[PDB]
Amino acid sequence: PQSIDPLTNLMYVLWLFFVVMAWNWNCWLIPVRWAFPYQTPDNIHHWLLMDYLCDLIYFLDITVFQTRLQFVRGGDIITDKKDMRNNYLKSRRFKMDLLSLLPLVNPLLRLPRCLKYMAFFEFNSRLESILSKAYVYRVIRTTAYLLYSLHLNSCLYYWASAYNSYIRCYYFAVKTLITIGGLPDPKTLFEIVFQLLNYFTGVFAFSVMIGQMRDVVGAATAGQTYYRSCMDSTVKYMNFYKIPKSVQNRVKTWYEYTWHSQGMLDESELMVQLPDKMRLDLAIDVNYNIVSKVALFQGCDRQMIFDMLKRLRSVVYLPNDYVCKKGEIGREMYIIQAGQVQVLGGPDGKSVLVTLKAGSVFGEISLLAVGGGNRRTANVVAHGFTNLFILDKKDLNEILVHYPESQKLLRKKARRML
Amino acid sequence: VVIDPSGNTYYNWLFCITLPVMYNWTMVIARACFDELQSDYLEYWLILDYVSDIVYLIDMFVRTRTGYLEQGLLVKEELKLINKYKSNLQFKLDVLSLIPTDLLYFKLGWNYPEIRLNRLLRFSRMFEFFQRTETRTNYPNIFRISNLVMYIVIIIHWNACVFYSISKAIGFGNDTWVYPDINDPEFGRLARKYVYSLYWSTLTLTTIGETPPPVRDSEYVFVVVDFLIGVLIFATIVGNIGSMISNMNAARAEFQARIDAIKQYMHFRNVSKDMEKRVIKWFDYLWTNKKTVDEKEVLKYLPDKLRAEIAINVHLDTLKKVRIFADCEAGLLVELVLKLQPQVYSPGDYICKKGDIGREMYIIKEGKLAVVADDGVTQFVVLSDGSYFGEISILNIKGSKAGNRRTANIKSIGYSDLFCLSKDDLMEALTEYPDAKTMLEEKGKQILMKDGLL
Amino acid sequence: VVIDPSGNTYYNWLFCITLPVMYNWTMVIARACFDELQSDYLEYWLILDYVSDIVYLIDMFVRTRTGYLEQGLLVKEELKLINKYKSNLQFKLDVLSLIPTDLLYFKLGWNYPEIRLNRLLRFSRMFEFFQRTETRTNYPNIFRISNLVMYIVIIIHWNACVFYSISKAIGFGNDTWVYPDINDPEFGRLARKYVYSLYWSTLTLTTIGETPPPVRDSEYVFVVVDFLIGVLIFATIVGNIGSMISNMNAARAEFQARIDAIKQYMHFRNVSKDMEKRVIKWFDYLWTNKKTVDEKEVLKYLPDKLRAEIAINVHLDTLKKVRIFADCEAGLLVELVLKLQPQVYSPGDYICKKGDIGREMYIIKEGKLAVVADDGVTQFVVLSDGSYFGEISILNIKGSKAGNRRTANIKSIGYSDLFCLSKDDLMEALTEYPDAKTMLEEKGKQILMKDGLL
Amino acid sequence: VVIDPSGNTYYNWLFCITLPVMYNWTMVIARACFDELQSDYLEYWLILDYVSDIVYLIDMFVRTRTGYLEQGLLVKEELKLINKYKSNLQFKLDVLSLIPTDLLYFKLGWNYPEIRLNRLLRFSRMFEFFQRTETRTNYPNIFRISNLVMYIVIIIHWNACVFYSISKAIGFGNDTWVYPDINDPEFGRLARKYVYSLYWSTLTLTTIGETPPPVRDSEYVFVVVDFLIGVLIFATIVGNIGSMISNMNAARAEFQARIDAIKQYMHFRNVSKDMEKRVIKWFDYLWTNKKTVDEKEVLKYLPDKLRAEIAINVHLDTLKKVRIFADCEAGLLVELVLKLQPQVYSPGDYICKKGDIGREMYIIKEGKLAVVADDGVTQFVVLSDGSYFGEISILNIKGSKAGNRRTANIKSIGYSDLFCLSKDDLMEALTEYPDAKTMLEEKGKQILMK
Ligand SMILES: COc1ccc([C@H]2Sc3ccccc3N(CCN(C)C)C(=O)[C@H]2OC(C)=O)cc1
Ligand SMILES: Nc1nc2c(ncn2[C@@H]2O[C@@H]3COP(=O)(O)O[C@H]3[C@H]2O)c(=O)[nH]1
Ligand SMILES: Nc1nc2c(ncn2[C@@H]2O[C@@H]3COP(=O)(O)O[C@H]3[C@H]2O)c(=O)[nH]1
Ligand SMILES: Nc1nc2c(ncn2[C@@H]2O[C@@H]3COP(=O)(O)O[C@H]3[C@H]2O)c(=O)[nH]1
Ligand SMILES: Nc1nc2c(ncn2[C@@H]2O[C@@H]3COP(=O)(O)O[C@H]3[C@H]2O)c(=O)[nH]1
Repeated sequence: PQSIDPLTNLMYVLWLFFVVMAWNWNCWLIPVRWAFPYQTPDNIHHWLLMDYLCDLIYFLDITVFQTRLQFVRGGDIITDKKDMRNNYLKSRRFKMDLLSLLPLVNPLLRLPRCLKYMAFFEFNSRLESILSKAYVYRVIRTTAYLLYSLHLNSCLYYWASAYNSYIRCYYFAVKTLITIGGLPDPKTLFEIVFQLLNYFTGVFAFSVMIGQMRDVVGAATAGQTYYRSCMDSTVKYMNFYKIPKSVQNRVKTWYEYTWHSQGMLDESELMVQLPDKMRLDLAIDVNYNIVSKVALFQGCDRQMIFDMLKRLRSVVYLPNDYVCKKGEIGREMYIIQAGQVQVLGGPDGKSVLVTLKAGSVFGEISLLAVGGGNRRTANVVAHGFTNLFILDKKDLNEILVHYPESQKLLRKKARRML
Repeated sequence: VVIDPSGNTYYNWLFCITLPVMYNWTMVIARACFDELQSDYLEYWLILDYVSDIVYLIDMFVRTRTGYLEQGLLVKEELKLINKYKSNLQFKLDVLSLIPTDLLYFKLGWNYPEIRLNRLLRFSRMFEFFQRTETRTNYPNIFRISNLVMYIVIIIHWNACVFYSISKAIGFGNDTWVYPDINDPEFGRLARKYVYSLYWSTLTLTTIGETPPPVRDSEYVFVVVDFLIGVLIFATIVGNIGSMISNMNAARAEFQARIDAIKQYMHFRNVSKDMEKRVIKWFDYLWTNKKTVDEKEVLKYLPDKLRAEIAINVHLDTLKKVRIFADCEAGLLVELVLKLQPQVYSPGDYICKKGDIGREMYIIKEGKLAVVADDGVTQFVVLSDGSYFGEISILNIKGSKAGNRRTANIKSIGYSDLFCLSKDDLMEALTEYPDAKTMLEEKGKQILMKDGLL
Repeated sequence: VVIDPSGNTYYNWLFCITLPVMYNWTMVIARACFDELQSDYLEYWLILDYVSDIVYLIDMFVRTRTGYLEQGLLVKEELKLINKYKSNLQFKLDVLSLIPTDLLYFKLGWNYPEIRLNRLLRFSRMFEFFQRTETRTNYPNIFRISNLVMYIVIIIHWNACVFYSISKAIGFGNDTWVYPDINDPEFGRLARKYVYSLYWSTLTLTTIGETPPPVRDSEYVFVVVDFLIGVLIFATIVGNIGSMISNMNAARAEFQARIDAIKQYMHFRNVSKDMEKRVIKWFDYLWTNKKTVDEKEVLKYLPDKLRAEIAINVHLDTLKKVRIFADCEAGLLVELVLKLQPQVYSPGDYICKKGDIGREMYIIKEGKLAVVADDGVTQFVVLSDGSYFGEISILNIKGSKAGNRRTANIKSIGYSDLFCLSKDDLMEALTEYPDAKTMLEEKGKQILMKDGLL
Repeated sequence: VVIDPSGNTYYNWLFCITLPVMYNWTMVIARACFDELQSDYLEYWLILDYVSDIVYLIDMFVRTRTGYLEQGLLVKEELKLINKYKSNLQFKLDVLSLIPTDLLYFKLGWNYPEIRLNRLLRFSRMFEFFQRTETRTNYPNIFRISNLVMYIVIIIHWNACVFYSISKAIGFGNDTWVYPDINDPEFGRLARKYVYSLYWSTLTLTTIGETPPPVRDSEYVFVVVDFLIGVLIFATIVGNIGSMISNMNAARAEFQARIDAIKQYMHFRNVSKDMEKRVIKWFDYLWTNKKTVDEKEVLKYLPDKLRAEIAINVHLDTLKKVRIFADCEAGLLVELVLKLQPQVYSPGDYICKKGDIGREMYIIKEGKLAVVADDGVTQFVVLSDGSYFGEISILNIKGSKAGNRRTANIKSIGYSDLFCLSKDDLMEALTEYPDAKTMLEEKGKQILMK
């Protein structure tokens, strides 16, 4: 990669994870070396070797990774070194990267090495975008923050103790996270100010833990709560008006099938939050092939097809549900997106004259009637649950007034057929 | 024979397999750690483990029997169901739960129940049952509290078992932190063992609780691990309960936000005090009778067939009693009944006055109305549920002496919940039935000629 | 004679029945567990119990006498109300609560006042009163937190009584965990007994590990169960307070989110800093003067009749002041009131200029306008409250000069709230009034030739 | 002169009146409970309380001089301001707060500071200052945390003073719960008394009683009440911090919720993988460059006047560059500015193809568009910021080879944000102007030959 893009091509995410591990080393292993005596002369070379490895990772990220990042200027992707280097230099990220490698035996000289926190936030955003159920990683990240707060408290307690032995100070830090009693009693105003500050910081960490857990629970169960509230409102409405249990059970069964299959309970309310180009290109990659397969819409303008694609509403039909009865008015074009549909024949119905699978279109001739001319010539039932994309005749009428040539051609088709 | 997942037999089997899964999850580690629990009740544990294994095999059989939906249709072919079950990770977990690992009792002694921990791999069936009955139960919050309580009980019990195991490994009575000597007359009892370990794990999963401090580094590491595990678990529990309280108070908060917004608007726009008393009384009526949400936002996700079915089952007997809609096609009745939108009128409200536009037909679903004079003191005739008016105002009748005008004053005697059908809604519903359009025109013609309004 | 459940008398009786219900729910278990509390004040407790039973009988009489909304009307038939009450779970709960168990004293002595625990079964009255209080008080959050605090106090009192009863069953002074020996002069006092039980219960529910450690298995079991109860209590308090805090600043958080969206839009679109300052000052004015509500969004939560009657109470008095609308149909004026759209203008803002399109007329409710020249600093006249302009620019007068064009420069001296009646809305409301339309055209043109135009 | 409540000087005076109010709400109770504190610095407290009452009186004068937006204007008549102040409960509170209770010092002695507890009735002014700070600072969450911490410290200090008062009423050294004997030189120091009381209060409220146990019944009652106060304090802190977390990440939660919804929609509808990656890439670009919420959604909360001034500032400078709209009247120009609506386009999206009907004119503001014919990779010409296309098709030119039809394919190499103006929105805006409609038709007609 002569110029890596920060969004995709997850090798950059792997390198940024390595930078995050280096920054986590510079965050965690610095106070435990400042307070606790694991920076002995016997193993000083290991600490210096790993610290210099982290510094090399920092310098490598500054030089050969952050410089060759594709960047958008005026909305255009820009992928040349002479502009990427200047764009990186102008950013605050390079300022923090330079400040995080200022060289100043004391590990507090490596205190600015923890100042590369923008790389951690970028890696957090990328790991959130990569994997579904990102609330698990949010829980892990908040837990890591609380462990780091307890680690800093443990190092501070060990440093103040002189004025394993690490897990003991950690136990004292967790025990005094929301408790001030474990700490020794204050005889001055200054000491009670720091004791109150310690208590408040620990309670802030604990309440961030609790609030992030509440946030994760609410976000992970927001859709379930919304679906349950909608179902309970519908059930309360049907119970208020004394709806019999057959229609209530049909409405319920529709609710569980729509929630388990679609997972949103309304696809149309999601589309209106998308850009119109998103809506159009999503309607193309779902129904354009099926709509363009029919011979009634062949030879028509592509924009008329595109406009009918936006107005195609997805409706779920329960098992053994009459999509259109014999003699019922015809004003819709049913496109079987999924499921089995049965056109019935024989004596008194109940015999499948023909069955149609997903991707077939029937009832389009009902789109061309004027003044309710078309009647459904055969009984049609839904074999099992089926998702049909439906276009109303009125919706076609609103579409056709914007395309006079297409409307005239479709009216010629209507005159030729019927 | 195929058991559908959305039925009740699948629910009963989910409970009947959850009971051995719960027994395993709460007793395998208990018998593994507390040796007297395993040893003293050996025969009972053997019988219960054999029962759990039999129910595990029957659940594996049910997994083959249960039918997934393919193209919205339930699969009843045996080979397809078996392949769908075996392709998933659940089959691997089920077959790993049923290794013949009870034969290690001969090779490890009767005091090693940790060999049966593979039966814990049926946790997914327990979670499936819990999430199925969370939606099924009438009280979701109460059962969610029950699940949270059961989860913390299981976690506290597991920490108690691990604490007893660590005290066994370190040595009983070796430190003031471990469980005391089991040669004591009062501390050697198995009931005292488990219950004191449960109390210790209760004190240790919360940092606030005071326990004898750890002595050596292993105890400190274990106590820190319990501290952070309890932080995670109890933060999750408090977040769950806070989310429940937010959910149960969300409707009240939305209603109170609407009420306060309307109060702020009336104070801002200097609305007269009697009118704001009327508005607040209306809102108290709405909250008292639990009518805060309108049916437009209730039946908004339902399909046209289901909204139509509810509309028939509410208004067909009322709408077919109308003279004009008597000899009408049922399809027009279905199309028209979807457009009946409700309006609720306070007592003393004038639905329509003489001199107003007739563009809506009002059907009294619930409530009593009255035809009153201009002063409104006297009542001409009372109307109850099942009645209708405005039938000729919406009908475009040419040459009417009193066209598009209310010929009487309608006053709401009480809180009347009545459904209006707009004139434009009916004319847009009549673009599909021109024969019914001229039929209704003829009906209005004879109605107006009966009363001489032409 | 009937009592309205939405009236203030019903709320007063809800308080008057909540007092004996609260008295029972606390003092029955208090006397049951503290025997010295029941024995010493037996003369007072019998009188208070008889008073509570009398209020229970009167509550039964009121619940027979209270009415419900059948067909929107309060039922005034005594037999119908009695059969409605009897065919309810509340009647069963009340009759179970009012079974005379005070005769059981004669079987068990005066030392057993838990025989009247059935009087606790009137909890529904207490819950209804505390649910009907928050919906009528001006401090919903303060009453909610006080109600939660009182519920926690009741649970702490109950757990204190349970702890004292457990200590009594085990024996006072047997070990450290229980209440100490009651033969002690200091700890044997009844007030000391209750307050140390309350202190122990608060240390057992609100926190953990600060009580004396348990000794026997039942005590550890009680401590673990109380820990579960207390962590549920703590999570309930945290969730209620968090929902309350989120609800108090829900409007502030939403307004700040809208401000931040506006600010990032103007940062991304790179508008002038003067426009940025004007937008920030506008939002500061909007928040400071309690104007943050969106009028359409607030009024869409009202019924059509109620929203129309709000608008009539707001706009009809000033729309009659309009010269062309001074003598018009009441329905026309009401419909034109319903079509009025609010706008708010900053000081120094130009509503219209000489040459702009005269599409809508403006009716001033709050604020003062200025008619200015081309420079904009010279003052011709000032339009005060209730004034109107552009009333002829929305009328399609044939052949008149300056058609749909503004003939003056209008600016806002301060903040002005103006409701604008558009030409399109006027034509839409006038499509059912041809005579009023042509009479409005007649009045407008007669105004025009009066001033020398057309 | 009338001071504007929205101005910075009103905030400055709010701070300078909050300082004596915060002084009275914290120090008066400490003087009342710690009698040694009152006796030691009586000379300091006399002048300090006198100047606090002076600032209270000046605040009352400012309340008579502060303006309110009557009828959309800041009224400056002094009589109306005085009547508005006196008709409010704030005047009653300020009068009760300025009762000269310091004149009662000659009767009950100098060891009773609790008589001037009426000075706490100016708490509404301090709360007003804090609620104005919450809507003014650039760190609302940090200020909310600091305000909550200050409230908790104030409650802790008040409870410490109440504990010292209870110890004084019972008697110092009477038992192990109360403050020890003040005759002890180590425990007789004023600083040591206040610090030990403060630490006892912190232990009792925050840790729910790590303090030595109560001995008397009143001590048990006080400790139980403090336990309830402390659990309410802890729940208030946790709930406030959770609400702060929700308020900070509500936008991210909504964006991730819509990403999850569209991902579930694409996975359920069998949307092709390339389209799915394009959608996620598009939403990541929207979140990264801070253009998430739609322009209509963002600006729909604004009034029509201020939104019009915003739109004119953004789009009118690029609209006069249009050949047909260069020499038109200003009213039609601003109407077309308000009528045009944004459209975002990902790379590889064709805005319009050849043979398509020209329903709307597109003007590019932030984009690098190209014109391609048939093949789609020809790149005949590249249009950068400030350009436009489709103006020929929207105009109903009398005689055209491609009647209301596009002439070439349009592609976007990168992400482009460009504003569309429909033909219907142009026709409705051109009904009010006959002369400008004729001028536009004539000017558009005379450009089709080249
Ligand atoms: C840091 O590790 C900790 C892990 C668990 C806790 C428990 S202890 C407890 C026990 C009973 C009732 C209430 C509590 N309290 C409040 C105690 N005081 C602060 C008022 C908590 O906070 C509990 O936590 C939860 C999230 O419910 C504490 C600390
Ligand atoms: N009558 C009939 N309809 C069929 C058959 N196969 C498919 N269909 C479709 O079923 C539809 C039922 O409604 P329509 O009569 O409008 O149109 C019909 C056709 O689109 C068939 O064999 N007979
Ligand atoms: N004028 C009149 N209307 C009545 C009477 N009884 C019922 N109504 C209905 O009240 C309705 C009011 O509106 P319309 O004038 O449209 O139609 C009226 C009739 O449908 C009556 O006795 N006189
Ligand atoms: N030019 C002018 N207009 C006034 C005066 N007083 C009121 N107006 C109104 O200001 C209005 C501005 O819009 P119009 O031109 O439609 O109509 C104008 C008049 O109705 C005045 O003294 N001079
Ligand atoms: N035909 C053509 N149009 C171009 C070219 N470059 C830019 N355009 C513009 O792209 C526009 C697309 O819509 P129109 O056909 O209305 O008008 C077209 C031209 O204004 C080009 O090279 N050939």
